[PDB]
Amino acid sequence: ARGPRKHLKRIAAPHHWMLDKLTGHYAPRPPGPHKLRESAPLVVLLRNRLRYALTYREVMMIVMQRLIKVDNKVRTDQCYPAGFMDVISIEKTKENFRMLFDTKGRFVPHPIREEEASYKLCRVKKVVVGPKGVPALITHDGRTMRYPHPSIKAHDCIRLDLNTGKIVDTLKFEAGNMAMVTGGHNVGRVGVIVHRERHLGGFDIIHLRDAKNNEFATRISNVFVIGKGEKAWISLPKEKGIRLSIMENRQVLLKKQQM
Amino acid sequence: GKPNGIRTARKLRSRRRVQKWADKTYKKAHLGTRWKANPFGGSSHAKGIVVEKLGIEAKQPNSAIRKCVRVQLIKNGKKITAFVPRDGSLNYIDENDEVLVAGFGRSGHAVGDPGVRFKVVKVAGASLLALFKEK
Amino acid sequence: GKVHGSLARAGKVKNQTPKVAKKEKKKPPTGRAKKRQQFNRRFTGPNAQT
Amino acid sequence: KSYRTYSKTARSPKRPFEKERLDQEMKLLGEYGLKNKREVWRVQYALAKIRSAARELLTLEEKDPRRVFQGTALLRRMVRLGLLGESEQKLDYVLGLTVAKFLERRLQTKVFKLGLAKSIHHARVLIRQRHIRVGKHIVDIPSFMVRVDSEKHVDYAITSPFGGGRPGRVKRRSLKGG
Amino acid sequence: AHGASRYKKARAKMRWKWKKKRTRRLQRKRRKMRQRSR
RNA sequence: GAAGUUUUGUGAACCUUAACACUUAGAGGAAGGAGAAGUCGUAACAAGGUUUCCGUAGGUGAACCUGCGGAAGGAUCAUU
RNA sequence: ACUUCUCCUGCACCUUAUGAGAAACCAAAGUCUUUGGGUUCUGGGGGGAGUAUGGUCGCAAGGCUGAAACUUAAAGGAAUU
RNA sequence: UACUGUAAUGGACUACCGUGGCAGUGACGGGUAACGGGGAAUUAGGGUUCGAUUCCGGAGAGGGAGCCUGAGAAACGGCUACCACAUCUAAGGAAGGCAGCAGGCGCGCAAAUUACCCAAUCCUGAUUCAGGGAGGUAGUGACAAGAAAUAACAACCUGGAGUGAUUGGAUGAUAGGAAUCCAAACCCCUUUCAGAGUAACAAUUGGAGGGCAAGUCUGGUGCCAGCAGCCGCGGUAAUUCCAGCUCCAAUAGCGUAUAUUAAAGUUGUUGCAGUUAAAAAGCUCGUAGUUGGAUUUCUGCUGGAAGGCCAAUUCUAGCAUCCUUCUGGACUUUUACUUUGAGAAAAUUAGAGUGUUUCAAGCAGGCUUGUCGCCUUGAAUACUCAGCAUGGAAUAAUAAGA
Repeated sequence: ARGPRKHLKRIAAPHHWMLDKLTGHYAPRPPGPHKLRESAPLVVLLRNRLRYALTYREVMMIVMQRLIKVDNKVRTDQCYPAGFMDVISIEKTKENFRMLFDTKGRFVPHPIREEEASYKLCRVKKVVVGPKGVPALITHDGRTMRYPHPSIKAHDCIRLDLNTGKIVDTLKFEAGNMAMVTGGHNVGRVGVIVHRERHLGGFDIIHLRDAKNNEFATRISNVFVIGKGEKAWISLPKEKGIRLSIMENRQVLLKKQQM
Repeated sequence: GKPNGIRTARKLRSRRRVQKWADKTYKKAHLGTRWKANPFGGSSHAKGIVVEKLGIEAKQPNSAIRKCVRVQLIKNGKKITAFVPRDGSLNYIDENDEVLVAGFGRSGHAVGDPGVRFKVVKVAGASLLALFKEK
Repeated sequence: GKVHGSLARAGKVKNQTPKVAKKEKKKPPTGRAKKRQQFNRRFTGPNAQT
Repeated sequence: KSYRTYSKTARSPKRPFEKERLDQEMKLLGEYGLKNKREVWRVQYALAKIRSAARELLTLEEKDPRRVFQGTALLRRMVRLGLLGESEQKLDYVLGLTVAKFLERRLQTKVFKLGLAKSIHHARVLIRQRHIRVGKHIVDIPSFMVRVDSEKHVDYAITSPFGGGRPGRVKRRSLKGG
Repeated sequence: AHGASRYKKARAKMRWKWKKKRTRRLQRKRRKMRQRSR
């Protein structure tokens, strides 16, 4: 009541962080570009994915060196919400991490090449006219690129340059274009787009087809266009967003563990 | 018989809530009279002071004098007669001595050989078994 | 019941009866070792007085 | 307050006193050398988890994707645990299990089966007195239950007199005393 | 209450017709006594 | 821009009356059950010695009795 | 009017059931653990009690609705000797 | 209708104006030993009872009311007032709010230390550094859950493997170190000098007429004392009392009391009963309510894609006269129903994987003289009436009647 809540609790955290039940009563709380449940804070990358830090203390000792950057910019706050399709860049080690969705429905820092780690994609939420009658995009990231093409519509991605501010490569939202899912049940799945239903009132949905010919649906808010009909602007994680079945995921896992 | 048809939820649902009250055990639960009735407050045990030492006789066939105690609950000062279990122990009570009262195990009602629903579990906190045993 | 039943005889037979001590005997086994003995003596009524 | 789950391993039967029941339980104590009737009811309860799992699965359909997944996982346990033999992998066979199958698999018997212990009772005392290496590390507890690849592996602990160590304490008192 | 059994008289009893009348005289009296205290 | 002040609204608190709710005293009256054995009958159970019972009405120490119309749960499944 | 024969609709009756029931008995009390044609009302051990209080109908007598405290291990059904 | 007011919409409020709104499908009022939900207990299925309490909302800071500051409060570890309690006063006055953490009084059947620290987990700040009774560690703790000591083996009478204190030699309970753990102690896990022979380091708690497993035993008592959940024992021989001996049941637990669930097909949708046992309104009309007869493109042959198994089973195009406006949606009366799909927090629950020594648990681990370590490591998945969407030929409502 009475104002914004400064604590978040463990358990009442998101499940896709995979913070454990014991070993803490509270969990780190991420406001930044991204939402609370559609992001992951910079602490649980460093300690609970990348395994650089042990403790919450040690993440302060890393981040206040000014070694961590995101989007070619130094972020000093340890609880910064670093979300979908943000680049992370550490100068020592000289390795870069683009955050994608894993096929199971988790965040994972996908390691990438140095030339690839310049650019990143931003799907545009809407397009809107600012003052002096100038046009302007706005993104899922909460950037606002201005003077686009007239070409560029809602619900489609743009390759940003990052080294400079400006856009470079557009993409369109149509049938036969590659598209990852960012939320809901089918998260972490990439497939070409077959068809979308309108439903003139609320909630457009899209059916789309995995590269092993599995068909599945999501709302348009969740869908995020990568690239053209086959091929893709970005590098993909392990499995490339197929999501193999429950008995298959059993068989591959226990076949691994026997060595 | 019953109404079977798909839209007969009201008649089925209304008939249970009405005719649940025909049970004897349902009324003892769900009426408001449970809280006024009993000397206990819907409770397992209750302390009180022994106003008087009393003797009552079992109904035939059994004949004898059973040795019970009249007590006033501390919370309500309501008089009750509590039976004293085992041989003797009457000497142990002492008028004006606090005694724990427990249910006879029959949910009020009555026990065996008249009109007594309680048993004195402890005297001065010592308890009856320890003394009879002498342990 | 009548209230005026007398309380003089209370503790008759507890006071009447002759006292006698328990005999000292060797202790029984307990737990698993008890269930060993009970197994054997059945399969190679249980209380039969003279 | 604390986030720790917990459960009950056993539960008592509905009838306290039946001469049919008490005789057949007393045989299982006498064969396998058990402390009390809780140790039977533990395994009675542990079977009924596995049995009620198979009872749920077996009603459905052999081509159903729930049964083919959850059945094959359940059959892997019974092969691993050495409870069902590998020649029959049918889910139906799990139903034909008994308490004697579980109680032959625990470490009281598998010591005795091994034969080092000599007698059922002795085998329990050898387990609790810190002998008998199962695999790499020693095991203190009768109700262990062995996973069939591990069964050849049971041997006296490296430490201890049977094993080849200091001879406890009482042999030293005789040896140094003399 | 009693309803249909009302007068079953399975075992030695007062007799229902008489019993109903006896209670009516008790009840009738209750009225005038309760109206007297108004 | 202070103290003080005008008129509004927000409005605690206290009081009068009334109603509703819940405990609680009461001379006397009149129920039910319990005793454990008393006094007076004998009503019912057999055609229980006037068959039993119902509804209603009146009367009498008490069970009960009688009038009118019913029932067999009757003591008759039955005779121009 | 009567005789012989068929049809529905009545009050019943006799005989019998691998139909039912605790049994007495039952063409319904059958087709109900091989349990679902449709629907209205009522009952949950025996008393206390068809009482108390409140309501409502009645000119009254009383009718309809209708409790509790406490009490009790049996009340009750059909056949057998 | 038109102001006003608000962060904005509104009878939210004010002027005039109309006479409406809700209700037998339960309005209005009363009771709750009522905060709601995620959930918990309960061994077929269907259910019944509980949910103050780990998370998410809500409300409150003795009772009500008012208000400042600020992005945000009608805030109480902020202020003003009254009421109810209560502290100091030199008697003029002043200050108080533990339903925060300990602690005490009082109520009760009923509940712990006035302890140590920010090391972990997170939060606030001008912030790498300061602070935190949030939180964590220890003490009390048979509320509870898990594991399992109280012996084992020999040689030396019953003989068809058990007994027999007859001797006999072969691990921790305990007490103190070592290192480890810890913010600092402590416990666990390791290894250590001592450490059991009536293994005195001695297992108890309820029973022994029936239900209920287990003595027509032996003393004392004599309808007494007492037992007895129910039926029943006791009046001078007690298979039930008070003892002793022996045996039974569960066992580091077991008995009792209250509430609750199953048993209860004794609340009955699945699933009871109503001639005589409890119970068919004295009898007809009747509005809701519930339930409602038959009937409207069925059959046949030729493909196509799949398909289990040594052609069946799915789905689908044609042709028997079968739309079209275009290049997927519009029309087919409308829903219910069923199917698939979306979206819906975790914890708990079921459940995949994994030797926490087993186990309750936990979410970890596992390989390996290799060093930018690897398994491009794991932590799956299900579950969550009404609402949104969709394929469909029956069934049932409902509509109609160029």
